[PDB]
This record gives sequence, C-alpha cells and structure tokens, in this order.
Amino acid sequence: YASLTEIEHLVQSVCKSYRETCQLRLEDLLRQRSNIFSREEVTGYQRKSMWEMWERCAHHLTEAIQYVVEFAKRLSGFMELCQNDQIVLLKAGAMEVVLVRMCRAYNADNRTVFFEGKYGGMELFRALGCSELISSIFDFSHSLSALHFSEDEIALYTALVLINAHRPGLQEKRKVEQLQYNLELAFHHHLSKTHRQSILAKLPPKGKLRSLCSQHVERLQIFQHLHPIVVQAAFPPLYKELFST
Amino acid sequence: TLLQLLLGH
Ligand SMILES: CCOc1ccc(NC(C)=O)cc1Cl
Repeated sequence: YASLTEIEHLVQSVCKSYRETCQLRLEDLLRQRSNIFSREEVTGYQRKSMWEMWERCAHHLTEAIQYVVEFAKRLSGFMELCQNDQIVLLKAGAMEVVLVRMCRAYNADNRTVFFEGKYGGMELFRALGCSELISSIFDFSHSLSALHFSEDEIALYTALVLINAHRPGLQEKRKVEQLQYNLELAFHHHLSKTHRQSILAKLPPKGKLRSLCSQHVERLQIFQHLHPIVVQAAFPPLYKELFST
Repeated sequence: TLLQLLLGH
C-alpha cells in the first residue's frame, strides 16, 4: 500500500534509472537534427548487400537491448524479483522497450531516425528486404512523437512496457502485479501534475508492440533461410538467443 | 542463457 511519498520517490527513481541507461543524450540527438544523409550516402546504403545491412542492424539492436537490460537492473523492484521472472520479463519486453525508446531518435519533421551518425529516412533500409516491417516501425515512432513525450514520461512508460504481470511464465505473479501497479500509480501521478493524463487513451494498444516484435521474428526467419551461416558466424549471440526460431 | 549472465546470475 504505497504512500503518496513513496509514489513520488518511485517517479524520481525510475526517471533516474532511465537517464542513466539512455544510449544517447537528448541534447546530442537534437544538436544533430539537420545532420541528414545525402542522396549519395543513401544510395550507398541501398546498394549494400542484404547480409551486410542485416548484420549492422542486428549489432545496433543488440547494443540497444544491452542498455535496456541495464535499465532493468537499475529499476526499483526488478532485481527483487526471482531469476525466472527477471528473464521472462526481459525476453518478452526488451524489444518492446527498444521500439518505444526509438522515438527519442526519431525526427518527425522529416520522418528520419538517428542511425550510424546521421538522420536517415526509411529509404535507407531498403536492402534489408523488409519494407512493411521498417515502415511499420517508422509509423509507430511517428505516432509516439505526436504525443510529445518528455524524458520523464518515457521513463515511466517504458518501465510499464517491461513490468507486465500478464507475461506467460511468471512464478511470483503477485509480486510483479504489485510492482506494475505502483509504477502505474507513479505514471498517473506524474501525468496529473502536468495535466497530461489525456495521453493515456492515446497510448499504443498492446497489440501494436506485439505485431512489431512478431514481424521482426518472421522477417528474421526469412533472412536466416537466405543466409544461414551469417547468423551463426556474425550476429551477436544475444540477438540469436532472443529472436532466432 | 546470455540474459541470465547479463543479469549477473
Ligand atoms: C528501422 C530500425 O532500424 C534502426 C534505426 C535506428 C537505429 N539507431 C541506433 C542509434 O541504433 C538503429 C536501427 Cl537498427
């Protein structure tokens, strides 16, 4: 039965955990907005091989996932959960948190995302051969950017994307339920202080994040068919563990 | 698993 003071402290703690495990500082991200890939550089990426483009993207996603694991490790109550549940939560949610986190690196003015040093549009990713997935990812980020999240709101929202008591396989279910509820209280408390509670009805329906992760696993099945050795030899082992079927 | 090791288990 968390007090209002304990809830306020939870807001601060989560926001701190997030800031500390942010890959990119928001100021650096902003100071690079006009730094956009040229026609020539975009052509360079489009001309790359499928295997090369996948290998690069797999590396970047894995790096992002590493930061999310660190976020979990610093998140109030997460490390108090049993080993099984920490794993169940991360397996189901790490990619979802990365997808939400991406909106920090997404400039909605020109529909570009910070990728390998500059801002590129989704046409940079053509060689992947998964345009519906890539475009779905860009649309998700765009729809999120329409909410104009603050760093604090992202911190709280991602905590909730991760701490989901309905993940199949949890063993201390009531313990996860309690953490999710307190995080919901913290989120709703922070929103009301800023009169931003209206965003809640505008958050992505959970099916959306699920369809994105599912598309990624499917497109990887197809890539792996075409290039079985690349995955074993070149892809980060964590990536392989989390996404290969 | 790798997740376990990363969690410090
Ligand atoms: C279409 C999704 O692809 C990406 C977009 C942006 C980044 N950026 C960073 C900094 O990792 C990485 C990937 Cl794999």
